[PDB]
Amino acid sequence: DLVAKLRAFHNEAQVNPERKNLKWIGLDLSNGKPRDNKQAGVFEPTIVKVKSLKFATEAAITILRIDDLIKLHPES
Amino acid sequence: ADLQDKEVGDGTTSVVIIAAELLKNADELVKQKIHPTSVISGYRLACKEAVRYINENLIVNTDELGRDCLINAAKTS
Amino acid sequence: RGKGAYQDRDKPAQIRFSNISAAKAVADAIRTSLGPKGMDKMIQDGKGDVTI
Ligand SMILES: Nc1ncnc2c1ncn2[C@@H]1O[C@H](COP(=O)(O)OP(=O)(O)O)[C@@H](O)[C@H]1O
Ligand SMILES: [Mg+2]
Repeated sequence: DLVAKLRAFHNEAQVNPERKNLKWIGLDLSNGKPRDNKQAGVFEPTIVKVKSLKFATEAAITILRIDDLIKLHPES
Repeated sequence: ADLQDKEVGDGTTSVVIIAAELLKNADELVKQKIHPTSVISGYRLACKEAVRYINENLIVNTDELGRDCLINAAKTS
Repeated sequence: RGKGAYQDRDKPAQIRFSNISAAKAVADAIRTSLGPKGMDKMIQDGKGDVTI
């Protein structure tokens, strides 16, 4: 429910040009309901999200590129 | 996770969760006879647009908040 | 005329067949990693070192 409610608010912000303030809505874990996190003071550095997406994608891409594993037995 | 710690210092748990989820959902497509190159190409495009979207619509300039921004950023961590 | 050399020894034929089978096995093993739609292989050595 929380994700659906959270997604509903964000969907409205993108399709309605006059409801752009809903981009800041996140999660209020204490009460379990969406909340404007920009006003609530829940901030993160932009580099944390940006570098996370770049690094996670490359790591996922690296594993996704494999389709065959040869595991040589140890010499001992 | 170690690389994220060295170059950022935060978001270490998130990046491992996202990467595993990205791989899990990508493998579902591969099982549906979608070629991995198509999935890889799609993931690369989405990562580029996600970064572009963040830098254009989801950033807040800290000069508009003053010292309270630093405390809130520290408190959130 | 009629018949030719008997060729009593059979080992040369077996050796040739085994060589061909091994070469074909190697080629079929690495066939999947060819072309723009080819995927990579992960090889883990006896020491544990991993290469993709
Ligand atoms: N007060 C808060 N209200 C709602 N969500 C929060 C709050 N503080 C942090 N979060 C979220 O919880 C997550 C916790 O991340 P955390 O596990 O500390 O980072 P890391 O991945 O470096 O371990 C963050 O992604 C943040 O978005
Ligand atoms: Mg954290």
